[PDB]
Amino acid sequence: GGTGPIFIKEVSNADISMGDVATLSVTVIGIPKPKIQWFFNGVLLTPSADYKFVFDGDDHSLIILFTKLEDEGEYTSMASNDYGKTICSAYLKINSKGEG
Repeated sequence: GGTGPIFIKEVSNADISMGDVATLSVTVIGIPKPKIQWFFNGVLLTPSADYKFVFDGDDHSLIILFTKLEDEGEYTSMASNDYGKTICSAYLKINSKGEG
């Protein structure tokens, strides 16, 4: 009676103006309830002042509080439980201005 995680809503690509808040969202189900983790260009993200991990029911979001140009890239959500793991990926583009 246990099931590996299923993404009901996979992460979507996003375009965000530098300095604004960016949020990436998935909807996930599984038994046991799946743990959700996030990666940026292949590296697992850990707790930080720069982003928040939030959940509501089955919905999970990664919130990037004040986007920098360097936040542009490929983000991967991973759902994990005792019976499996699943990953979905999207690209966050940061529309920046400046010198350099």
